[PDB]
Amino acid sequence: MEKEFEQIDKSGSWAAIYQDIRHEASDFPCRVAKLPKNKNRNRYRDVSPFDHSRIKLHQEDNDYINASLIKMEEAQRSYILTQGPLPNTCGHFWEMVWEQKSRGVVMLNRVMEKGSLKCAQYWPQKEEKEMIFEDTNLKLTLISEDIKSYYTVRQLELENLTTQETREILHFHYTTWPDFGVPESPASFLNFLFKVRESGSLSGEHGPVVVHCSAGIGRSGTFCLADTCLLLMDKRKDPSSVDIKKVLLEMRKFRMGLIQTADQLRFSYLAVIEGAKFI
Ligand SMILES: [Cl-]
Ligand SMILES: [Cl-]
Ligand SMILES: [Cl-]
Ligand SMILES: [Cl-]
Repeated sequence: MEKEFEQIDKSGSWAAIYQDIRHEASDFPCRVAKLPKNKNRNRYRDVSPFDHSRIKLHQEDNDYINASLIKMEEAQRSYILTQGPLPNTCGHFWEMVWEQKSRGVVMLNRVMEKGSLKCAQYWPQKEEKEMIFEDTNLKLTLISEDIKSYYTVRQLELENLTTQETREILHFHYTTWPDFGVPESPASFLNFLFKVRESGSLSGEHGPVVVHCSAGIGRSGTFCLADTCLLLMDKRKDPSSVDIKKVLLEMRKFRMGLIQTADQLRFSYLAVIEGAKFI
């Protein structure tokens, strides 16, 4: 892989490899996402979950949320990739976390970037100002947060107000992705991924981790792609048999558009190459 990377870099053919992925990517129907009644549940009209892999909400109301289950069979990991919640879908977002039994939420954007809103403020910033989602009957309380220079980990308490059951949700927030482009070095991003892993949030004991950025396909795709490739490299007898392009095309059977630019593709390669050396 590190030779294929150096050759793609020497040849300058990241854009070509990336356009090949786009051309080969699966196309499945997104009928439900495009229903008129779901217009205000989609942050971007061009980014929709496929019907076959969308997450369905369970309460007696519209079951639609812009979220997809990515189930990587060989790597034996699942992820939920979703858009940054909208002001009217934060209750649905936490309903999904509850119903899918997720332990961790991975956020790869700041709520505002370059002075534009990428995502609703869907968790409480102050302990004493908890959030109640009256539509889905959930309460969300900030218990503590561990703010580091490049990411923050928050301990949130999510309470189902119907049953009074509570769960601890870990919010892993990568706060330093650049305004433009991708990180120059994958070190921070890998350290962040390894902290999510260390938490147990990605274990099969829990529901799938919920990963989002603004549309839930670009930075989020890099996170899940890197994580899955690194899993495959540990499992296979020949770890250089792991073909990142093939893994990405497999992930794109579950959600469209994962990895949004040739720079993100190169970054994913770089993260996998560097992450494998660490492990
Ligand atoms: Cl933020
Ligand atoms: Cl792991
Ligand atoms: Cl492969
Ligand atoms: Cl695309």
